[PDB]
Amino acid sequence: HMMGPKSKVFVPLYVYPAPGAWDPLEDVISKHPDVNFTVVINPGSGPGPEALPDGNYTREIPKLASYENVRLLGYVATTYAKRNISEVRRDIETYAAWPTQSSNANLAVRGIFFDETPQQYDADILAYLRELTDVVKGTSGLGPDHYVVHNPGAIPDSRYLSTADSTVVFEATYATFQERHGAELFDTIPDSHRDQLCAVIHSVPTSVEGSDLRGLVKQVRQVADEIFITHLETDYYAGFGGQWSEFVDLMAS
Ligand SMILES: CC(=O)N[C@@H]1[C@@H](O)[C@@H](O)[C@@H](CO)O[C@H]1O
Ligand SMILES: [Cl-]
Repeated sequence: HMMGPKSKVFVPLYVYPAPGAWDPLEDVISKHPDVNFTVVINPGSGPGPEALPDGNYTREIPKLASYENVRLLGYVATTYAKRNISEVRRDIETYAAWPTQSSNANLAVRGIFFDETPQQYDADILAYLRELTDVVKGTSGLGPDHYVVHNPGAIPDSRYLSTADSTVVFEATYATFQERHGAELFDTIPDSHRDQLCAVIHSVPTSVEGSDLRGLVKQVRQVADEIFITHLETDYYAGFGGQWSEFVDLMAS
């Protein structure tokens, strides 16, 4: 009659920061100081072409950063490790330089979310990702956490998991989750622990509500330490689902 292991709320926050747009996230952060939030921001598939993001980002990001239970990460694309590593490094360094380039201590992130990491094992690809982790851990401006997340959007070879602090090993519809027998899918992953794993479930039917939603949250908390669940089928990373506060309430329980 408990919810099992506690998980963090993972938020791919690709809502454009117009005035008020991030209010639903700030509200639940405020309501649940005991809950830990991992929040990815993404000005333009990366930090953007300049040293600093636009006026809306520069206003809103520090408001989120001001909460102790928020861990902000900068989105960086890797294009299945095919992207030139110097260009990836440029993006990491740009995020890292944000607080000093802005003279705003709170215009900063605490790590990097690497999108599109590949599933298939390859030694050269492992070396690429490990170097990227070294860059994140070693660069001023990404502290204190220097957090690293990989998003293969599917289960990668287990040898990749130790290179990141968290790996998104599920990112698909609720229907796909169900086709794969839910939490059972996570049991197939060798050399792994829930603490290394993130699950993203979108397109949840609005009928999965109340105790039905509690059940899903509990099932996923058992196997993944970071979780995003939303009932949106469209723009599920660019808006809040109709049961966003209920989802966070369950994560807090
Ligand atoms: C959970 C997550 O982050 N998914 C990414 C998202 O960041 C965005 O890049 C999207 C379209 O660009 O592609 C997905 O791979
Ligand atoms: Cl929708």
